Amino acid sequence: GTARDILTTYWQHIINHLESDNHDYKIHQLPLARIKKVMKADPEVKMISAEAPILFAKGCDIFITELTMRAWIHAEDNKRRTLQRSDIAAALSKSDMFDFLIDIVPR
Amino acid sequence: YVNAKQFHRILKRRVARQKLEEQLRLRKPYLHESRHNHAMRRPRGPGGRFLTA
Amino acid sequence: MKEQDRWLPIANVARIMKLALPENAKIAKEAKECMQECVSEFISFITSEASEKCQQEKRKTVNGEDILFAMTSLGFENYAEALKIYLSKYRE
DNA sequence: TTCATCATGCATCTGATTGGCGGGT
DNA sequence: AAACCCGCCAATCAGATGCATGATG
Ligand SMILES: O=S([O-])[O-]
Repeated sequence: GTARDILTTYWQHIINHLESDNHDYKIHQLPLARIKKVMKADPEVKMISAEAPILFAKGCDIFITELTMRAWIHAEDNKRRTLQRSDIAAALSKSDMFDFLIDIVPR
Repeated sequence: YVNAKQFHRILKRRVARQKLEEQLRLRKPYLHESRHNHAMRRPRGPGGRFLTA
Repeated sequence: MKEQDRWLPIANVARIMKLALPENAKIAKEAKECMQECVSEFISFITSEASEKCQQEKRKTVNGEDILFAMTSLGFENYAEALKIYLSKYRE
């Protein structure tokens, strides 16, 4: 049950919880109205489906969790129990999936 | 080295964020003056923790 | 359109981070802010891709499958395919 | 024509925002 | 040593949610 071991099985657990636990499609960790406001921030975006922020609510939950666990691995390796910004910056550089954040988290 | 799948969309977003900085031209220590005041005004324990009236 | 409409609330982001870490763990305020900025761009980045596809196809509504298609196109196939299972449940 | 589903405005009320201190980093 | 800084607490009120309406395709 090491940090790298829970990251290795991460998507196995995500899919298990998706397939088993009975979801609440109103109650989320993130508010749907703010997700929609972020989408509406783009001038090109016109109308948004009710389903879209709901997908982003779960997607962003998975995203924050995955990146936090990646950043935590870098914190453990420096024997710190406080997660720093540099731990997140280190995690982004380990996968090209995070290249879209190049301008958000420089260096 | 750039994610070929994300290259076009990254530069589309960079231009889009540049417009939005130009438009929103005007982070802060606090967002709201009313909530800042509430917290400052509020009674605290000796430890600095907020408490009930 | 307010200027804080771009970002999700920091407390909600910080709670998800807290749940992802061991009970004893601490999170720097810059790490909370950095994560808030990252996850907000995640939404904007994907939504922009879905948005432009809807424009070329003369559709006004950015719908659920447009988000999944965009996620696959941009290399979030794990997110696209996981949320496809989640979507079929919601519709069920 | 009808149906499914969007934005908008409004009422209700809820949880995000908030900072001084101490002890762990 | 000695800076540095994040979890702890709960009340106000910015805003999230949910419903009615009209628009849209
Ligand atoms: O090289 S980055 O700017 O796509």
